[PDB]
Amino acid sequence: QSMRALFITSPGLSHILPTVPLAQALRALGHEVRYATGGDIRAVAEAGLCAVDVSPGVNYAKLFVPDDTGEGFFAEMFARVSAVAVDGALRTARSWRPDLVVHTPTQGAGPLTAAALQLPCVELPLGPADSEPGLGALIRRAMSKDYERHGVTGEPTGSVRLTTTPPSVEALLPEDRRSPGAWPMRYVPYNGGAVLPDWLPPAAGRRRIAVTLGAKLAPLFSEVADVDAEFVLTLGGGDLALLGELPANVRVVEWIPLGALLETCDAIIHHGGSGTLLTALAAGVPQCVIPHGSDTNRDVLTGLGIGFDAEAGSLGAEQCRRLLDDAGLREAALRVRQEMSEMPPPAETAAKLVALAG
Amino acid sequence: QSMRALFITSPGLSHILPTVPLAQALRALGHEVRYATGGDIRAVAEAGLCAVDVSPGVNYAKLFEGFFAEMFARVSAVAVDGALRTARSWRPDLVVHTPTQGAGPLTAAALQLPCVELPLGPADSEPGLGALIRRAMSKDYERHGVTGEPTGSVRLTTTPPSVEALLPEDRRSPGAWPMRYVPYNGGAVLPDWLPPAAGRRRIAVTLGSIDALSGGIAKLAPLFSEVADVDAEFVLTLGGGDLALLGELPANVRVVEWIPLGALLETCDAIIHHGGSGTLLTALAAGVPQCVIPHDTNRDVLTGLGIGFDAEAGSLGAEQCRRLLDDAGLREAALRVRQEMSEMPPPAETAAKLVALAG
Ligand SMILES: O=c1ccn([C@H]2C[C@H](O)[C@@H](COP(=O)(O)OP(=O)(O)O)O2)c(=O)[nH]1
Repeated sequence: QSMRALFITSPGLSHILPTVPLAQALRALGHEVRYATGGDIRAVAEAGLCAVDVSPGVNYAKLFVPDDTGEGFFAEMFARVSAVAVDGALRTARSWRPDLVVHTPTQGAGPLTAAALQLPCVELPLGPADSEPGLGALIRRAMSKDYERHGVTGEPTGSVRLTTTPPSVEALLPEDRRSPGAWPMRYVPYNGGAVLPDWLPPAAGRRRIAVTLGAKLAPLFSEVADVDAEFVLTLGGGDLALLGELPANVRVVEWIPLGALLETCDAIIHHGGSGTLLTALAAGVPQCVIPHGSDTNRDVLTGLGIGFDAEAGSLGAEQCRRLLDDAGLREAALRVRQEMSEMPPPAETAAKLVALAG
Repeated sequence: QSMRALFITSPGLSHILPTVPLAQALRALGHEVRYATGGDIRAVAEAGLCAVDVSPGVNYAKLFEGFFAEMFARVSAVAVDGALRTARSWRPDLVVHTPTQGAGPLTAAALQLPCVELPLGPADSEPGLGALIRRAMSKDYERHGVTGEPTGSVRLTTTPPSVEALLPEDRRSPGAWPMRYVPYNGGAVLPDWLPPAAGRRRIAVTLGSIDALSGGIAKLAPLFSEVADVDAEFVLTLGGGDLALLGELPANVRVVEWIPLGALLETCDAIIHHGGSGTLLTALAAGVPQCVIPHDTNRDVLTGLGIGFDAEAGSLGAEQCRRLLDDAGLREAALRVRQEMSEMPPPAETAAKLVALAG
């Protein structure tokens, strides 16, 4: 009576991580889970899960950009990237016999595999960034050769879309970038496990601001000496760092699960990554994004009034105090948090999927 | 709205692993989980969970009824300070502990929290053990001014009723909440050879984690001298043991350093093992006939339930292997216990109950 869920993800760490809670939910229900990916596959292993390398010793760097150095171009790209997974995905699917395929939006091997075995596919995006529906359709198109090679002429049984995006945030998305009929699922931050450091528990009545860029950068810390709060700057992983003199309130740390960190923080400064955004939203903590160029994530902050933009140069004490003191930001943040907590948790969503898969 | 579960485990890998599914279940339900332990703490990290090292400095080797109690109390003692520290700051609503880890009920009593006891199997239950260990840690309880009792004390069991029925009365555990045994042996990138070959049967051979060490492997030498004649693939998980200690082995014997057992057993038709609890339960869950090598109760379970047998390290050959593969009686009984286990509530269900308990 145990159902089987095959997780076919993009090779990127950031596409894998937000699938983990659901994978763990299914195990917790007594079902079985297996991943079929490449690249950042260790992450699966390191999440107490099992995975098959669909593309052993393949250089993904080259696939995303091969030459010397709109929609149609990126599709073409994702198709190339997905293409190298198709064979393995099918292999493991055929032997392991899943009842259900779970995929990430850009990972074309997923729906392919689903269609081949006449299984339902469950689409799990990393957030509201990759919520473009025509995306999967276009990628399917571009992988025509692969579909044909394996003699996949059918469509998947049923196709469910999940979203971990709360309604208020959803409401502030462009019309074609939103996703009605999608099953809501609570965003449970997963950033990896860890042995937590001693300094983590916060000091008495001492505020804390998390900073995470994910190389020289002294102009921010310069200004931040004036602000009455602890600053925890996180490095990002296998990252080495040379410390000159930093203000006494600035603490530099290698890598720490964000969720764990943000539980102790009163605000966050970051690059604007989806995982970080949602984790911060979940934490109910005002946000400042340091952008670059001229994306959605940033526009959400403004829209919801949970935060703001700040140019890398334009990053001083003024912004930091706004984060800490502007009651408006805090309130709005806690409001989205509450809203997120009202979304069904992965356990609940898992149970629904089981029922879906017969 | 989100509940907080503090997991205070024994330092031993084998005590940590069987707590993980429940820990993951709680996260799956949207709650929060944190471990407070020492020693084999990496395992918690490597399970996508977070942990605080309660005893950073400590050498556990040198730390290891009344006698064993005394021992566990000494071991647990070095965790008390950290456990309390992390508990006090993190503010759990619920303490989850393993039976031998006295820092657990201590912490629970200190904060006036309910404690939830999670054994590694039936060979770890031993009701009344905690009472002795509590006694022995009197000094610690007093030091931290813990005079109370825990709010409520739940016992979980992952042991199926049939197996339970075949246990001595005082080694039974009534009132314990059943929870399905979900094998957890660690994550992995699974090797290419794992999917089984065309109509080729497979037998798993294994000695556990802390048993194939110090020349444990050697005991498999006569077994391997005869398996060549048997119509089956043999997968041996050395897992620390010495390969040379067997030297030349037949072509139908495949060796690996480590593979998650559950993943393996899914592809196997039977198993040969040391008789370890985790291995036993994993095998049971797999619904696969079992052969144990004695080096206690468990070994009597196999016989009782008719899911397997004892083969003395010596008389261990093609004979036993074919019994495992062909004796319809073993297969059927194994699948029967598997079914029975699958009817036990899964950790998701148990986790939800615990939340409500910690209201
Ligand atoms: O290749 C391996 C080797 C070991 N294990 C794990 C599975 C099992 O859960 C544990 C052994 O269980 P145990 O008998 O309780 O461990 P011990 O007797 O070492 O305490 O080791 C694996 O999953 N794969």
